[PDB]
Amino acid sequence: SELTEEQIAEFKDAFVQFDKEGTGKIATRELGTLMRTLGQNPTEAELQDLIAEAENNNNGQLNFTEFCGIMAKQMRETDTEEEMREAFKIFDRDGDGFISPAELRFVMINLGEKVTDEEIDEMIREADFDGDGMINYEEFVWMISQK
Ligand SMILES: [Ca+2]
Ligand SMILES: [Ca+2]
Ligand SMILES: [Ca+2]
Repeated sequence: SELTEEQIAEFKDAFVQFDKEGTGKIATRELGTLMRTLGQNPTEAELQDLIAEAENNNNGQLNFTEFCGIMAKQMRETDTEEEMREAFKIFDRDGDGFISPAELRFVMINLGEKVTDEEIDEMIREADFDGDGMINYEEFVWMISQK
């Protein structure tokens, strides 16, 4: 995910709003209702996809990480360069200023995106034009913009 401070507290607030059980979780059936409560607006099919999935993958309750996770993929609708730089620091395991195939999978797995060293390697080559096997704030911004 890559939500700012205000954004995080925004959906996080609307998240606790639908948690009377005190389980820090929100019913997947209330997901669509929560979206309406938020500036979001997922397509009918979309809601039916994530809800049905979480219905047999999370019993009947959803987690902050679950909701946020989606909100993240949804927020991607904005290719703002700002949110990219922030994601650059988070992704880049090191402070050198570059990302390597190793660091790529390491992060993708942290977020929740299951990927192999093969598929991710190609993704790097796509954003890597200088051909060096490393990513810079520029090559990163581009590949994540399409994410
Ligand atoms: Ca709950
Ligand atoms: Ca690094
Ligand atoms: Ca490069």
